[PDB]
Amino acid sequence: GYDRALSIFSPDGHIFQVEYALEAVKRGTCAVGVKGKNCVVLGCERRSTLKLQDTRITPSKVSKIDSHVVLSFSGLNADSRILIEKARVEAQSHRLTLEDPVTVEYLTRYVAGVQQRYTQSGGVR
Amino acid sequence: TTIVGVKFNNGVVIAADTRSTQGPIVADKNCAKLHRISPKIWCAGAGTAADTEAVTQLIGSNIELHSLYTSREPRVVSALQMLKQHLFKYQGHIGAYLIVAGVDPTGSHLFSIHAEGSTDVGYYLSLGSGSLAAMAVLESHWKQDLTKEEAIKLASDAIQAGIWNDLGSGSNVDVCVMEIGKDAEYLRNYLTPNVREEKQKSYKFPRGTTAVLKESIVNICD
Amino acid sequence: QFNPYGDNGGTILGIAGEDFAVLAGDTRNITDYSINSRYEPKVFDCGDNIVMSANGFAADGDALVKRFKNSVKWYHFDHNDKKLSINSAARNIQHLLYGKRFFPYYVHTIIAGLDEDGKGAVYSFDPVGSYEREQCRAGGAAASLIMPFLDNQVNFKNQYEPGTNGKVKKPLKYLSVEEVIKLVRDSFTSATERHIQVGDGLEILIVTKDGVRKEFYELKRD
Amino acid sequence: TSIMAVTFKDGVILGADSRTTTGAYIANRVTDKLTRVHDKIWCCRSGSAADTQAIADIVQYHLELYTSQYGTPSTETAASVFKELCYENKDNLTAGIIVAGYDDKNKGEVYTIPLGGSVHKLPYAIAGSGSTFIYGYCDKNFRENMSKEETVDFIKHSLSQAIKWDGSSGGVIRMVVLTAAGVERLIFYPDEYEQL
Amino acid sequence: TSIMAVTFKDGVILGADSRTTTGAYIANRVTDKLTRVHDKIWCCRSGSAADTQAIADIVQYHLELYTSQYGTPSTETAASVFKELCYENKDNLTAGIIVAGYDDKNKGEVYTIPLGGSVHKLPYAIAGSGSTFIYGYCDKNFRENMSKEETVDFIKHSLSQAIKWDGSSGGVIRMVVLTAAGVERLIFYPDEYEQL
Amino acid sequence: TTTLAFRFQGGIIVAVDSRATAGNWVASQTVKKVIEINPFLLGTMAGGAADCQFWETWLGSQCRLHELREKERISVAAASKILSNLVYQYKGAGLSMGTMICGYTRKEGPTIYYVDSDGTRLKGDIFCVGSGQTFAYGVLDSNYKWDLSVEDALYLGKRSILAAAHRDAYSGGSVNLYHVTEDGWIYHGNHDVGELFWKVKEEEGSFNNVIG
Amino acid sequence: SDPSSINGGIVVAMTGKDCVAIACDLRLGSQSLGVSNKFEKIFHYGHVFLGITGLATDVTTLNEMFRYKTNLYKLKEERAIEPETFTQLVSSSLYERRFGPYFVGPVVAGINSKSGKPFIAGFDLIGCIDEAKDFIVSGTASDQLFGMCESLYEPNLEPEDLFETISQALLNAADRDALSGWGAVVYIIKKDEVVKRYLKMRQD
Amino acid sequence: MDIILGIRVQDSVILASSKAVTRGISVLKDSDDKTRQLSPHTLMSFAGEAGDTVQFAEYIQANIQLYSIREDYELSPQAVSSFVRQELAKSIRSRRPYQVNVLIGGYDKKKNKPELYQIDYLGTKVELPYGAHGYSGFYTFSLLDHHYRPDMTTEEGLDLLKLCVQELEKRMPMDFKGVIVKIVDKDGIRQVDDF
Amino acid sequence: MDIILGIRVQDSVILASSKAVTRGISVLKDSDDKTRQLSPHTLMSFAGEAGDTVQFAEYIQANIQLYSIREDYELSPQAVSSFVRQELAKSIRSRRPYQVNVLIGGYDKKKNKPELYQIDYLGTKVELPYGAHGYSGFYTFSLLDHHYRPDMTTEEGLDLLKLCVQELEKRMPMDFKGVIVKIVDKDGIRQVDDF
Amino acid sequence: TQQPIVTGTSVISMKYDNGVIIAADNLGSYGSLLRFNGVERLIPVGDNTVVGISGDISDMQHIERLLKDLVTENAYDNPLADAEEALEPSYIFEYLATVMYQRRSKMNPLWNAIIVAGVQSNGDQFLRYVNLLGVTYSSPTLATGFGAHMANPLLRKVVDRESDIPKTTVQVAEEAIVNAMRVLYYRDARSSRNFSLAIIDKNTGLTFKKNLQVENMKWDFAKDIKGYGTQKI
Ligand SMILES: [Mg+2]
Ligand SMILES: [Mg+2]
Ligand SMILES: [Mg+2]
Ligand SMILES: [Mg+2]
Repeated sequence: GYDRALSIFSPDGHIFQVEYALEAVKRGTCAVGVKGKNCVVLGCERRSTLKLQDTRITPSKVSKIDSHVVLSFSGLNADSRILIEKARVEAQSHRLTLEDPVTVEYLTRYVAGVQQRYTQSGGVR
Repeated sequence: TTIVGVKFNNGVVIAADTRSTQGPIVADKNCAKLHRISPKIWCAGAGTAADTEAVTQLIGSNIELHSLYTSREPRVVSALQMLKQHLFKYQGHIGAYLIVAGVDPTGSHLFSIHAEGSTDVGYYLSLGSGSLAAMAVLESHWKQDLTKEEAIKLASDAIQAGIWNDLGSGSNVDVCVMEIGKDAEYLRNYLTPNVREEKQKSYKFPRGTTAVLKESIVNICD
Repeated sequence: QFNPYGDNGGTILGIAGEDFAVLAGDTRNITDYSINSRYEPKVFDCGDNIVMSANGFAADGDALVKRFKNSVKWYHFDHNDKKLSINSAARNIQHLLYGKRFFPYYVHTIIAGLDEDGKGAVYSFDPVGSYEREQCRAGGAAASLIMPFLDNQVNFKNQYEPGTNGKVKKPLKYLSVEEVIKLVRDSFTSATERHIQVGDGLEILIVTKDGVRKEFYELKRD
Repeated sequence: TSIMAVTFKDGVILGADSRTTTGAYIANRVTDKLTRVHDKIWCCRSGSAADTQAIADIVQYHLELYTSQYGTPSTETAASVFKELCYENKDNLTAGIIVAGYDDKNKGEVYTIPLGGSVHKLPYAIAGSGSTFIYGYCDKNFRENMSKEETVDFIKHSLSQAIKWDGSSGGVIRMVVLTAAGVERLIFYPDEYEQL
Repeated sequence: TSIMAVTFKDGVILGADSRTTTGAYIANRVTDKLTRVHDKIWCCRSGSAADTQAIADIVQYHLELYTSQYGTPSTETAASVFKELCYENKDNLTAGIIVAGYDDKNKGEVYTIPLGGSVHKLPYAIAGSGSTFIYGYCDKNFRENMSKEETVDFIKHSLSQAIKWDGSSGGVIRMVVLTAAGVERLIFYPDEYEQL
Repeated sequence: TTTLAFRFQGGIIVAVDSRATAGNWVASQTVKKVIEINPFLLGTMAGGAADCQFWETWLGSQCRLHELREKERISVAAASKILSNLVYQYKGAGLSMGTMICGYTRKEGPTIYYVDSDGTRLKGDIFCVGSGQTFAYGVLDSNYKWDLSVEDALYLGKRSILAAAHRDAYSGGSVNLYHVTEDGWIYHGNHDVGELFWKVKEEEGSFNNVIG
Repeated sequence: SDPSSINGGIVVAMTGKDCVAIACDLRLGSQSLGVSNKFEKIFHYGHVFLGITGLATDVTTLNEMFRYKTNLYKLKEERAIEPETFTQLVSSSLYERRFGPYFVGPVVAGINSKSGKPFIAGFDLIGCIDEAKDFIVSGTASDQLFGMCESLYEPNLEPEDLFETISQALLNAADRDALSGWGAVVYIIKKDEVVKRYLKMRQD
Repeated sequence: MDIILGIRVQDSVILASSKAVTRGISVLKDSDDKTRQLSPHTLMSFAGEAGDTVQFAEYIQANIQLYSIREDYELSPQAVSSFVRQELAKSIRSRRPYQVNVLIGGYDKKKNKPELYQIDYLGTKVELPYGAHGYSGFYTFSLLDHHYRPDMTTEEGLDLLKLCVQELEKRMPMDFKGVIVKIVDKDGIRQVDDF
Repeated sequence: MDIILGIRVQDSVILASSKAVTRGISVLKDSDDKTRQLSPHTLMSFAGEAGDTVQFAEYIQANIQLYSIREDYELSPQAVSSFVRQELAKSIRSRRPYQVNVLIGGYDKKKNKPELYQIDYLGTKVELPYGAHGYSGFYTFSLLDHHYRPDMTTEEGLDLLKLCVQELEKRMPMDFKGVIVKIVDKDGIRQVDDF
Repeated sequence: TQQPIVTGTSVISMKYDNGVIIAADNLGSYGSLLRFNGVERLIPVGDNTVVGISGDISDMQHIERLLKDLVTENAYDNPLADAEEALEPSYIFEYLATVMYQRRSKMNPLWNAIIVAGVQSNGDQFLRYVNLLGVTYSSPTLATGFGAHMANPLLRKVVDRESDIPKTTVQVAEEAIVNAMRVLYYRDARSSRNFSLAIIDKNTGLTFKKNLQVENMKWDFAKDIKGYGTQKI
């Protein structure tokens, strides 16, 4: 198996691969979340250098993780699918064992844990 | 059980331990494994306890009637024949393993019978679960031309081997000496090398300790 | 077919006082109707004022004691030489036993010592790790003979105050070490009389705040 | 058991070891497996001790009652009585018996009766668990019309080998000589036969 | 099967019958149970045909690879490889093998390996179902330092008797002579050996 | 064993006996068959002593880990399902358990779950588990109303175990009572059958089959 | 389906100074289910007492059988049967069913009216007599009874003391057996008075 | 077969017996009367092996009726129960034993007392205030241990019996199609039609 | 477990499932719901080995719900039934197979048709107008063969179902404590509370 | 799961004042066939230990190889291999005991009963038993198979408890062992006349005696025994 430690510390104490991953996020289309008194609204930018798009079938920017929680993102689109899939699976697994849907904090904590794991595992970026 | 039989100068001696078991439990600490078939023919019995007693009593009964019928003292070979044919008939289901010995007009005799009806002859024999401990002693110390007191010593030593080394055997040594020209002498508890030590405490209860619900006089008269 | 288990007989007994605890066991080791050893100890000092016995199949018994002794050693290594309390030992032994739930250690386990308040403690385990603290427990071949006697003489079961109409129970009180050893000795001599796998010798390990002391007494060898 | 019977010039000799067994424990090391059913008709017993004793006892009774009415029975007759018992009770018996007797008309005769209760008249017969190991030896060494001393040596050497290999066999080698002269009992101890 | 190997003055000879059986049907009446695992190390096979062939093939492979690296293996070494296979796979094997070879230092050597996979170095060895019948004969007739002709006769007479009594054995008597001179194959037909 | 737990107006009553047996041998008369998982959760034990003891104390550790990770006490549903999913993994291996997970939470209220070793998991108001379950049911069903007082409910639970302890040979020793409220569980004592039977017989007038 | 442990029950007998005691529990069950708490296992024929443990139908049958046989004995002999003689009758009767036995553990207790000697005896299901100076035990808690008796017993106890010893032997043995208990009865037997006492014991 | 119960009160014995006859996966009948009148003041209910039950019941019935005609007299409930026990005690060592469990409820006219006897197929007889055969006992005994009093009226006994049937109808796996209830007292045997 | 029935009519699928959970000689519960909603218009009832049933049902439920969230779409009843069949067909050759029999009642919104699938533990799938698992079929199939018509209303289907439950309550040996009835149609899944 | 094929019978042993004696016959049985007669079942380890083995012979030969390897492995990087760091009897036993119990725990046992006899470095006698089940025990006398039933009772008459050991000489001990071997030849159907005997003394060291024979046997009385009951000739 490919083992290389790709995320490592530099002399100044930075993990450049993590910091460069943030640059990919900075390149991604803008996403905004605002919560009201009785709601949360997720807004997303879609770049207009792409005309002739089919918006019926093109992957939407906001994804349902369960019927009560949603996830939007900024950065690499392909990467986000892997996080969304894992989140959706954990959502169903939580309902199965706890007999209660995930809290938004728990679902977030899981997704963040996955992301962290990819910062100190060998062979992954 | 451990049981033995040993021939000597002018007769034969048999001996046995006195333990009775039900699985790992000692049911009887001083049971009698030496059986009188006739005044001068005695049996040592291992195996199923009720079987050895019943088959010994039945043949003993028939031997008495035979003795009365023939106006003769019973012979060991008659008891041997009657026991073996009875046991053979029952194909081993009557679990009696017997050492048959005694004196009669023909001389002194020592035999053993197996539950399925086989018999054998010897100067020294042992049966039961402790027979290997006993036979080890017999094979070590037996000789031709034993005296009465030497044979008793050898027999009881062979039983002791079983008492100490076989978990099936324990407690006391019973002996019966059958000498030609003399009365058979049954030596009940000839050795008692397993006396219980003094208990540390008396467990006598204060009177009134046991809670009682009812009392009544029982009528045993007519 | 190969049978991985055997039965090495013997019996063990644990009683707890106010500031002490005893763990006794006979020294006889058997297979079937043979004696392997008249003196093979199966009660052990495991360190930290914990005595332990695992009675039944000796190979499993020795393996368990060996593993627990080793567990005490590593508890010190991993937790700054901290003393392993009797309650923590009990819980640890449960995991040792239950770890082989589907291929069990064929033993009745008893440990004795002092709890964290200095009071006498006895813990007993089934073969797969179910445990319970008690004042009193007999284990092994003759457990069924000894335990009811202990209920009566240690916990005063079925004993009422005389003249109270079976309304006031005999009050519970701690026994002195002299009284406890009397009961142990009487328990084992009684067991020796009626159980074939129990005898030869009795070794008692007594546990106080001062350490572990031993006492040995002869038992009947038949 | 290792047992055998061998015919020769002057009659027939029977031979046997003295070991009786229960599993690997020797219940009797001085057993007598050579048994009289008539003055000069004897048998070698193998299989169950109880079965062979019970059969031999019944046969001896039958031949005693035969003799009382019709005089001395033939060896063939004795074998037929053994057969009748072994054949009709085949389901309940474990008995391998060799019958051997001396007539003055017929001289020495040997009949072997295996488990099923069949009868086989032979010049010599071997039987018992130990016999398996001496089929080769006995076939190679047996001759008809041997002398008494030759036949004794043949049986002694044969049973010696059977005893050597068969754990179920051992003790002393007993022999019974059946001739016109009478009945002779021979015994041979380990110290002699083991070093043959 | 009846098989044997016998050491003598000039080396060692292996012997075997030629009968392979499936019940009472003779699947092969001309079988070769004497098998080469090396130039002058051979074995006699008894038990399962499949097991003994598979073992012999593996051993021959091992000794060929041994020879490529370390030169000619000792007969003891060959026996150890057989043992290793038979012992470690005792639950799944029915193989009774006699190993026999000729060194110039050690001369003739025989090792027998029974069912369990134990090893036993002997002056001579017998094995197979038919061996039971010749324990008596072989013990009485074997001498150390026999000549080639004497050893051939000893094996011929022994297997003749084993074949005579064992239904599982029969056909021809094959033999393989292992000496300094080389390797000689002998065959003996029923018409010769039956009337011995 | 005999164990029960029932729901009512004033919460949950949990009652158990204290006997352990090995065949016909009475091994113990003082076994603790209720395990206190947390101040709001109880577990009852029936079947294999080690199986129940080992895995229910293990369950307690899992419940503690939940409240460390989630900063909130575990639900009765989720606690019972940890145990049922565990034993389902061992299904066929030979575990022997009849358990009841009883407790109160805000979202659920008083709740009882039956969990056994072949993987059955059931929510319910009344259950009796063990070799004496039927004897306990007989008394409990024929006296149960939802509107029982805390005092009456405690007695009925105690009386139902006594009923089984008396009739079932493999039940006995003493009764351990528990009451579960919105504020948690409350222990209501160990009651030896030795004294409790005669006290109930005299005061209640029942048990006329027995020689007084 | 072990005939001797379907119903449950125990019997114990002891000798004292010029007296004998015989005691039994009251339980009759069907495996786990307790059915009756009035099932006495001790009977008497004249002054000879017989206790019987084991399969309850055989307990009943044998009582009826020995009542039958002792009644005919008395009519022909013109005297009450003695314990030694009755012991022999029990042994004969049981061995008569050697290969189809009654699944019972009988115990004889009583005082020989001629000699004044206390006598106790025990039997296996097929008739083997087990005579004892001290005590006989029987039933599903026989191991327990052996342990209780072997420790508690001392020779030559007075009737009132012997009562305490035999009662404590039975009670504590019964409480370690699932199939025994549910009440108890003790018989104290002197040369010409017999006292029967019911014991208070735990009912689980 | 399956459920047979019995309760002895102050002045009567009440027997309740299930009405179902099930074979395989079919309830063949829901009005079966699992009882026989042995004499005017003696009733026997029965449960067990198919065929065996009725055959045994009617055999006993014939014998008691024969006795009644011969002596012009009614056997006591105790006497009848002892006869029945002995027949079963014989049976258990026969080539093919009767696999039948019975309850005998009778009113002894000489004693003026109700009597209830429980006898299993082995011939195990006990007199009881209340009795049951089969799995029924596992629910009813504990229930009756609690609610039964020795001085109850026939009406109180019937209510006590309703409590048992209700419990069995709640917790028993099988549908036993209710019970036929019969009362045995000084005036003989009568059937309660509305239960 | 034990009784699960299904009837497909003109516009709906009706599932009836017994309420009893029996272990040994005790009915532990009489209100058990032996069903899971897999999707808004798909319902699965189940019967079989204890533990296995609910474990399998909830496992399937999780998977279909996962699919629904991933694709923002509801699988057809046919698609769901095929997924379930394959899971059981895998299971039957596992070390320990799921011993669960299921009925799947669904309303295909694309076809505007009710659909009923019967699948046993082996993975044997059939589409049926009416279905049953276990011994229930031995009574209901013949009954439905006679009274069923393909154009019946939901109300007619419920009456037809009452006829089945009545027959089972008359002839079945065990008390299954009635049924919970659920209807699957164009508007989804709803429970009939008074049956 | 196994079944033993070629087997060895009893191994007998006892302690005396200065050391231990151990003996075992030279037979390799194949069921009832007394197949091999040159089988050595006592294996010395160093000059202070003898391991006596009964049961399956293929497994015995495996154990031989293990002990042989243990000697080799102990000598590695060990300047005191023939002095303070030589293999003690107690080390050899614990190793075998570990192996025996591990093999039974894997349901594939070495089908043997083993007695390890020797003298420790401090002069103490060592004698301990271990078998296919991993069961271990120690006693003044130890024996396997038939020896347990017939030898032990005889050897216990000489040394019945610990205090009897100082009172027992090597002459008395060997005499008892040799007698026990004779008794086994009378009574065990899988025994041979030929046997080996080893003495491990704290002063004279290891004495290994090969090719011993059972002698001074009583057979003469056999001539007087006829029939099985009533037969006179
Ligand atoms: Mg002994
Ligand atoms: Mg193969
Ligand atoms: Mg041939
Ligand atoms: Mg109870």
